[PDB]
Parts: sequence; C-alpha cells; structure tokens
Amino acid sequence: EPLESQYQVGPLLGSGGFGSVYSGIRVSDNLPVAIKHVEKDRISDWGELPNGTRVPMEVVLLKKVSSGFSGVIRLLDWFERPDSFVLILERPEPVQDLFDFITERGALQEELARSFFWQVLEAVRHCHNCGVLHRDIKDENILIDLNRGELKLIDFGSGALLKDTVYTDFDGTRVYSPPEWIRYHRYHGRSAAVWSLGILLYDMVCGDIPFEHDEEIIGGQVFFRQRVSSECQHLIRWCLALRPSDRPTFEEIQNHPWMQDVLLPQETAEIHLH
Amino acid sequence: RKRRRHPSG
Ligand SMILES: [Cl-]
Ligand code: NA
Repeated sequence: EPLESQYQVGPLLGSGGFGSVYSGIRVSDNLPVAIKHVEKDRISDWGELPNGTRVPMEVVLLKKVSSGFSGVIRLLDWFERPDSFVLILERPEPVQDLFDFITERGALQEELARSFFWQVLEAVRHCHNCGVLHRDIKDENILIDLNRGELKLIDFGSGALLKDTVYTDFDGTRVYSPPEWIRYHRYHGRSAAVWSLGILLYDMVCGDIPFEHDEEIIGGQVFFRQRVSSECQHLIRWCLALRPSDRPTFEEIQNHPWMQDVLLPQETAEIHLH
Repeated sequence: RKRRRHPSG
C-alpha cells in the first residue's frame, strides 16, 4: 500500500515548470517507472475522479487518456501525501526527449520528421477523443523510445478538459502559443493545438522553432532557415495561419500530401534510430 | 545561433 516499499527510487531525471521527476523501478516486477512529484501549493487546477476523491487536473487528464495502448504516457498509479501528489508513470528505456534529440542531430530528414509528426498527430487525436486537451505540445514533452521508434506525449500538467467554447486561461509554453492568445488572451482548443503542431513541425524540419518573440508570433511570416520541400512548407504555413478558422483540422493535416507513405515505428527505429 | 528550452508552468 505505501509508496516507499513498493518502488525503488533512483536518480532525478529532471525538474522545472513540471516538478521533480525521478527514475524508479517497480519492485513487484522491476518495471521501469518515472516518479513525478508535484507540490500541492503549486497546483492551480483541480478536478474530481469517478472515485469522488479530489485530485489535480493532471491526474484527472492522465486517467482519461491512459485507457489502453498509445502514443501517450501511461499513469500507472498515484499517491496523495501531506503537501504533494506523487504520480507513477511509464518509463520507456532507452529513451531520449525530442528536444535533446533535435539539439544533437539538428534538422531532421523529412522522412523522419514525417514519421514523428504523424505519431504526434495520432497521440493528440487520442487525447481529443478521450476529452483531453494537452495545451503544451512541444519537443520537450515528447519522448522517443529509441528501440521501438515510438513517440510518447508527456506532461499533462498544463492541460484541460476539452471543450468547444473559448479558453481564457493558459499556462503552457508561450513560444508554442498562438497569436490569438498573444493578442487577445483567448483561443479555441483544437485550433490552438494545430498552431502548436505547426511550431513543432517547423522545429523538426529546421532544427529550432520559428519564433521567440511575441511580434514574430503575431507577424504571420515563416522564414525557412533550412532546405524544406514545398509540400512541407505548405503544411507548416497552413498550421500557422494567423486566423484560427484558416488552420487545418487534424484530418486535413493527415490527408496532406506531405503526410503520405509514413514509415511504421519499427521501420523508423531501424532506418533512423539504430 | 542559440537554441534553448522554454519553461511552461
Ligand atoms: Cl503565456
Ligand atoms: Na532507476
């Protein structure tokens, strides 16, 4: 029943605007886990479970998506302590986050960007089908299982229940945030998500994100700093349309010509990752 | 040119 006897805690994996996350192994069966600790004092969004006991939204959102197998990180278990919640998450091994991966390798070949971006699209559709809006899609919140060639979306700490009405609150990453949030402090979930996917795709094919300053975010100009195919530039530009209603749906993204003939995850590992 | 992480929170 207690947290300390049931998991062996190893080293810190990271910390920041997410918390303090340790590597661990579940003693029951030596399964690799990640043990995430969040201070109750630093949690602004709370939900309630089917159980009825009150939890941080992050927990609510992870249970809603941890249904079955996917490109979303699985919540295995959680615990309440006096001043915090501890979340036990899946840990792929070996793993690298997409931010370090792009730093190390630079601009990704399009074939590899295509397989990755496709898998991010499938994961975000999953969240949306489960009623969850992540709100912080970025390379930092994507893990790559280096052996399976599978991507996992992590860190739902800035997410919300998906709704069709307007959002007026946001605590995700500003350089992935859309221009309607910058200027008006309003967005709709899906269209904001697609903008952020546009940033992510540019990040993949160019080796860093397109915009750092507000004025660039609202300016509506995408300069390509790497050789990128016309079809890919068109997709990025569509995703980063200034008017939200001008952005593509997930379907339109996935039917885009640049998105056809995607590699399987195993093929991706074999060609690009071993 | 400088590539960096960006905190959310
Ligand atoms: Cl912001
Ligand atoms: Na460990």
